Amino acid sequence: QHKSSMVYIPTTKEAKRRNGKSEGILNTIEEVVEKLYWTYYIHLPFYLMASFDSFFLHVFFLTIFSLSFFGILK
Amino acid sequence: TTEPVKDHRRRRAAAIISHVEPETFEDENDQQLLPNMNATWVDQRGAWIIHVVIIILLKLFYNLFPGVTTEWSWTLTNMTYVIGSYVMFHLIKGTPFDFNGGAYDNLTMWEQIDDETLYTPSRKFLISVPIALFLVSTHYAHYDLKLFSWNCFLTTFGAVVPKLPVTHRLRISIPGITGRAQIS
Amino acid sequence: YTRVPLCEPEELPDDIQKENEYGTLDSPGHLYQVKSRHGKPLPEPVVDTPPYYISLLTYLNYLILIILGHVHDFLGMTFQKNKHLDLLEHDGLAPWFSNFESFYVRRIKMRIDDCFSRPTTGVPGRFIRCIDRISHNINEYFTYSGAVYPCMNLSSYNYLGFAQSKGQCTDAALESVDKYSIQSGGPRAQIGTTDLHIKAEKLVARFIGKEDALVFSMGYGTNANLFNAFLDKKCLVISDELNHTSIRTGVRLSGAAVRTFKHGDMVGLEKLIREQIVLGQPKTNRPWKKILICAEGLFSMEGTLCNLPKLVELKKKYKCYLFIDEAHSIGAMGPTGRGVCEIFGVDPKDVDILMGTFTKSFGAAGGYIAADQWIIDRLRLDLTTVSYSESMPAPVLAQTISSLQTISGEICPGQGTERLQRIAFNSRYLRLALQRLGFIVYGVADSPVIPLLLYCPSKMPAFSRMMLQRRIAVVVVAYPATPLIESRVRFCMSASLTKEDIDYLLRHVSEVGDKLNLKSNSGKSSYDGKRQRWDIEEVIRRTPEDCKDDKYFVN
Amino acid sequence: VTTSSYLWYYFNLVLTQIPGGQFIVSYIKKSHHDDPYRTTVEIGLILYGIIYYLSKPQQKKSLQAQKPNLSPQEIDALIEDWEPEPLVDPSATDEQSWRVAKTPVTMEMPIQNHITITRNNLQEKYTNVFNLASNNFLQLSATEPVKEVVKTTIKNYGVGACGPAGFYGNQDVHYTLEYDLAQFFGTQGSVLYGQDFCAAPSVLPAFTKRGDVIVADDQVSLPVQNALQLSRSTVYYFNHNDMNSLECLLNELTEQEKLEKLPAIPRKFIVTEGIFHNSGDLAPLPELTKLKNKYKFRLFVDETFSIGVLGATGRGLSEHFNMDRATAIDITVGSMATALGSTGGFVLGDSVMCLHQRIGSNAYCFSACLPAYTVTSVSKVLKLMDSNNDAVQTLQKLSKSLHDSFASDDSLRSYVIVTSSPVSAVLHLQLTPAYRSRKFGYTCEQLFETMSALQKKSQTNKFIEPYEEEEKFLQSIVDHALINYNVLITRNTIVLKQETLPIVPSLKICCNAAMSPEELKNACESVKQSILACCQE
Ligand SMILES: C[C@@H]1CC[C@@]2(OC1)O[C@H]1C[C@H]3[C@@H]4CC=C5C[C@@H](OCCC(CO[C@H]6O[C@H](CO)[C@@H](O[C@H]7O[C@H](CO)[C@@H](O)[C@H](O)[C@H]7O)[C@H](O)[C@H]6O)CO[C@H]6O[C@H](CO)[C@@H](O[C@H]7O[C@H](CO)[C@@H](O)[C@H](O)[C@H]7O)[C@H](O)[C@H]6O)CC[C@]5(C)[C@H]4CC[C@]3(C)[C@H]1[C@@H]2C
Ligand SMILES: CCCCCCCCCCCCCCCCCCCCCCCCCC(=O)N[C@@H](CO)[C@H](O)[C@H](O)CCCCCCCCCCCCCC
Ligand SMILES: CC(C)[C@@H](C)/C=C/[C@@H](C)[C@H]1CC[C@H]2C3=CC=C4C[C@@H](O)CC[C@]4(C)[C@H]3CC[C@]12C
Ligand SMILES: CC(C)[C@@H](C)/C=C/[C@@H](C)[C@H]1CC[C@H]2C3=CC=C4C[C@@H](O)CC[C@]4(C)[C@H]3CC[C@]12C
Ligand SMILES: CC(C)[C@@H](C)/C=C\[C@@H](C)[C@H]1CC[C@H]2C3=CC=C4C[C@@H](O)CC[C@]4(C)[C@H]3CC[C@]12C
Ligand SMILES: *Cc1c(COP(=O)(O)O)cnc(C)c1O
Repeated sequence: QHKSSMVYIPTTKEAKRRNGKSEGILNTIEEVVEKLYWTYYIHLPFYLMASFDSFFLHVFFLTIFSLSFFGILK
Repeated sequence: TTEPVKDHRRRRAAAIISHVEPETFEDENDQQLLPNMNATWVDQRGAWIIHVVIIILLKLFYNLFPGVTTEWSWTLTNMTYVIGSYVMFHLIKGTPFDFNGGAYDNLTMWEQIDDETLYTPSRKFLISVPIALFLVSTHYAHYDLKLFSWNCFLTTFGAVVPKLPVTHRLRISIPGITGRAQIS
Repeated sequence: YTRVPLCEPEELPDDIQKENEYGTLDSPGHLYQVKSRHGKPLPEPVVDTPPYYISLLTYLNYLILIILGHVHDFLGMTFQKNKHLDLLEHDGLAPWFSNFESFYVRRIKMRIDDCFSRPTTGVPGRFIRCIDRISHNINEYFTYSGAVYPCMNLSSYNYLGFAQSKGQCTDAALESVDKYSIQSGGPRAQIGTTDLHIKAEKLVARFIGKEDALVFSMGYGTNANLFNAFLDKKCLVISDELNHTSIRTGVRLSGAAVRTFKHGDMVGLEKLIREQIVLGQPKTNRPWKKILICAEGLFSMEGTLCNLPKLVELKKKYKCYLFIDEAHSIGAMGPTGRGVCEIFGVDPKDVDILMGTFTKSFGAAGGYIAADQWIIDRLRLDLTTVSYSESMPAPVLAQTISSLQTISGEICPGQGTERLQRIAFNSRYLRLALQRLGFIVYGVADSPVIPLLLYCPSKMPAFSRMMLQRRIAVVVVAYPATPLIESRVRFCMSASLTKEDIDYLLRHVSEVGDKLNLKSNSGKSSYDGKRQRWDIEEVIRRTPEDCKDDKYFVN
Repeated sequence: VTTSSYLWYYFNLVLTQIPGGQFIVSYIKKSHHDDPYRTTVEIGLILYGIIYYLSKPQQKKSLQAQKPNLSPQEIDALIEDWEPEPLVDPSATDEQSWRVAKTPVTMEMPIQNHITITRNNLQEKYTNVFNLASNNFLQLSATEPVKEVVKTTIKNYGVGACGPAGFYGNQDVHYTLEYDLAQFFGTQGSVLYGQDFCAAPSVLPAFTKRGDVIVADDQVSLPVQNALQLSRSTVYYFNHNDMNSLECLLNELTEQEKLEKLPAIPRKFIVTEGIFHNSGDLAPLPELTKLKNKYKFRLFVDETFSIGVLGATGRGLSEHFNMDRATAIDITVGSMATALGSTGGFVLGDSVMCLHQRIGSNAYCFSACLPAYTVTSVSKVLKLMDSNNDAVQTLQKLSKSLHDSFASDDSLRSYVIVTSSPVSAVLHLQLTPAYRSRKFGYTCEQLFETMSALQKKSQTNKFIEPYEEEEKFLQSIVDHALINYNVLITRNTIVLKQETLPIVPSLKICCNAAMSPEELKNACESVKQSILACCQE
């Protein structure tokens, strides 16, 4: 009652702990940057579009934020 | 000549102004059998504020340009919304997905909202928004005679006159501009 | 090499392949017994909502996709028209279909098409084996390379775990291929009826509780060809707005007047009936010939029950007939697996016509109808499928005999009870844990179908892709079948999965949800009235012993 | 003109219904008084924003006439006095009880050439009878290699799939059959369906809608009729195998459409079939192909009884006439239980139609997949049939001798006629229009007009006395044949109240490829004697 034929992919935490990662100066940015690299991406409809259209949409969001922000100072 | 055992023949128009004929017993069952999905989302949650949000974003985006004066920024956002509303509500006839038998294939989305019932809350909201937008624009920014005249003649013949109960199920055919409409 | 490869069968000893298909129980403390709901009304369901901005974002995304979608086709078909010869007229013949009628499948479903249909080889047990493909162009054609990797499944319909390749059921089927053959004689009305068909008809009748039964060969065939036998242009049919397609095809063919009512409202129905009786027939104002009420035993999309105690009372004050469909509840619900008529305590003679199928639980394709005596006699001659269609084969029937007996407790002593408590326990355990972690789930606190809601459109394909790598299979739905705001993923439990697999499932779904920001709960879901966000270890340690109690479940 | 007159009542009656109208209009006046143009434009738009908001819901005009002048006392009286009808009428349930008490049941043996039957709830028992009612014509599913493929598939794949065609259900063995059928019949692809009876009603509505035109045969089977009813499109009819009528009908439709000046041309179809289910004669293909090419029509052929009986090998009607299926026929609907030897059904066509069918067909999207052993067994039979073609030659030889024996006779010329074709494997017999009159006194036209009027009036009871007498007489001939001699034959079983097209009771004899010439010759003589003995007296 303890044998099967499936291989278990280890959980995301487990892989790091085995390889020996327990540090934390620029170590608390790799993960914090990745967290910011999902909030912006997911909520916009980026998966359903095409490459050419997504290229224009990414450029559009960059320029709109830039013009809004630099005009704030000036 | 000979006539068929079962006849479902679409009929064109023979006059400039014509009305979609009332449906028969079989058409009534087809429409009533399945609840529609084009007109259901109007009553759902968060389907009223989204019009206020779109107006605000369009005003801010158009105001972002440096050389645009406040008069022409209001006229632009009034142009974009009135044109956009008219295209979505009163232009595309039928249904996008597959409805049984194509019974909903001669009426627009506005007359498809809430089972042709009139004077419902949703119709009260959608007819009260453009009137407020036109009033605030013309009071907030001073206009001359030419611009005030033009924007009025877009607002009226584009967002209010079609939605009136009188113009319901009415099709206008001009021998050159639009083809012979489908009356049945 | 551009085709789907024909996979070879893996080779192993006997014990190993008896654990791939049906896992054994861990401890005797993982069993729960259902109790009846006699004498208690059904409370109104409670629903949860996410914050405003999520709904606002969903509207913005669909508006953007729709605007972009129409623009692509107009520029294409009008200007570059030599790569779209399959959507334009060619030398006097109209095209097979039009652009508008197919604007959704081509333009909003094509990119997510890799998830929807998957080739598989092997028996669908608690581990399902899948072939591997690599996507080319943008899902235009697929290339297959010849490997197999097992995956845990939550999609296949084996509620009681009869889908086995080595056991009593498969022994009985193999013996039949010797005595009978795999060929059907023809229409049941002239030749092709054997004693095996008669025995199953009697066994189905005793099991469910009515007086007599009939047996067909397709669930779609059973319902589609049934309604025209006793309805005409002078009848009225009142049906719910969330019923299955097989029922609807029978009615539109019949031609009776159809009126529908909002789902879950037991008042608006009464206003509809009092109105329709007085008005009468159209254009003539004459009384209706008969009024029929259709409903469903359990709705798959929502996972909520039908208030049978109310419907039985209403069909008695106004003299209306009643029709009930129990496909997802015949063999796996109730205290002893008989259906909605048992869990609510209503007497079986109140309902007029019953229906069901064999695929979902007992493990074979077919269907049955049960009614009173004189009702069956007239329907046996007025029906068209009996005299024109084909008949069902023997091995499908032989298993259905050797499964309706195990659950009933005749051929096997203690396996039916040991297969109706496990599925009850698993559904109790998964539903409480997901509610405690912070997700939003629908249901009636016992339905095996557990839908989880995802609102943003891009979040659905990402969730599905991410977990096949994590080695788990799921299924999703979209706008053409569900409201614009609400999209969901659907879980199907089984009697084979154990406590450990649920733990293994819970860990992976916890991490995925945290990454995608999926836990958006409120105080209405819990019972105390305050939001909750618990740690994973506390959930796994406490939930298994608290899922048996009832007071913790909201509905 | 005097149009300004009515507008005055409106805007005065509007302001008096409004709780305050004099003040608000006065306030708007004084604030924007510079130019009248402005004050006009805003006094209007806001007010109809007010009046429309203050109005009340109004319902559309429906067919049912409203009764708003009824007090609650009446509505309680009307609802109480209502009296419904029974669910199914038990008035005449005993009259048709003989057709269900005569159904033979086989006891613990496969349906083969020699079986054992009992009738009427174990009351009577007959043993070692000669079967002539089976619907299988080749008997290749009973061989050893087919059985071994079945057992292995059962062990390794279980009994049945547990998922719809959409996701988990389609599997590797399924796709193998689709590739195999397409290669064998020379088509680009194919699609499998759960049941043959639900094939035509599920594919025809997919490609047909309102505004189309369909030209169908004078008499077709029931499933074709159901497909036409669900299509929701104009449907014409032309005489049974009359090319002049088909040409005249197609010429008229084309000329009318050209004169109409319509922007987009609609979809047109031609619906017929191969070996007819009720008549059992053959349809001419070359005329249909030449007519569809000149007049721009699509062709739809529903062959079920000719898949494995026609042609030098068994590829269907296309092989028999020496043509190709890629260009002759657009849509083909077939079945597997009649000849191949297992349940199911398939559709043949090019790639575009199959792709649209995977998503737009109700019976495929919303139903489960076929079991594994059915698919593997058929694939084995296809491989055996392609390897050798001896069974088809023998079946063709017996069918020709059977029809020749009953149609070259002379003493049955005044009682029965043969309405079949020499290539058909089933022989149908009816009664001459003169003999039927002498004992029952009615014709086909009188039956069709009576039933059509009965259906239109929507009466609750449908019962025809002379039609029942003919059915009882035919069943008497079948019973006599079986009691004295060990021969079992069947009669064409129909449900009259579901038919729209004219039809008459008949009697049919089947055949297959595992009999012998000596046995079939003696069965022919015994049936001949049975028909005479009952009729002559
Ligand atoms: C700032 C700059 C500038 C401005 C700008 O941005 C950039 O602004 C940008 C914003 C853009 C608009 C955004 C959104 C729309 C609405 C859309 O709505 C489609 C509505 C679809 C459904 O509608 C029909 O629905 C039914 C089915 O057809 C009809 O009735 C049935 O009745 C019975 C039902 O059973 C049966 O009899 C039949 O089924 C039938 O009769 C009903 O009458 C009719 O309404 C139709 O769409 C198709 O219509 C054509 C025909 O199918 C397509 O093919 C033809 O298109 C051209 C035609 O001349 C030529 O190329 C060729 O002839 C040929 O290819 C065409 O490709 C395509 O549009 C049409 C395009 C438009 C205006 C865009 C244009 C481009 C912009 C102006 C951009 C622009 C660039
Ligand atoms: C002189 C000329 C000057 C040119 C100036 C240029 C002006 C640009 C005008 C752009 C107009 C674009 C309008 C596109 C609308 C086309 C929609 C056709 C789709 C047909 C589908 C029929 C049924 C599906 C309906 C449905 O389910 N809809 C829903 C989605 O599922 C529905 O989409 C969502 O709930 C959101 C509703 C938001 C409502 C806000 C409308 C405000 C106006 C927006 C215009 C934007 C203009 C951008 C430049
Ligand atoms: C430049 C365009 C936008 C102008 C000319 C459009 C005006 C249209 C919409 C107006 C002008 C006259 C109006 C009109 C004329 C006559 C009648 C007949 C009457 O029994 C009901 C109202 C009805 C049907 C209305 C409908 C709307 C019409 C046709
Ligand atoms: C900006 C445009 C759209 C404005 C001016 C036009 C509106 C139309 C619809 C209005 C203006 C005058 C109205 C009008 C004039 C006169 C009459 C005759 C009266 O016995 C009944 C109402 C009736 C028939 C209405 C119908 C609707 C009309 C024609
Ligand atoms: C008055 C001018 C400035 C116009 C442009 C302003 C507002 C419009 C929308 C208003 C003003 C008067 C209104 C009006 C006048 C008279 C009638 C006839 C009545 O039987 C139905 C309503 C109807 C058809 C409405 C329709 C909407 C109208 C025409
Ligand atoms: C599953 C479904 C069917 C499908 O019947 P099958 O025999 O599985 O093809 C019929 N009825 C209901 C209610 C269903 O959910």
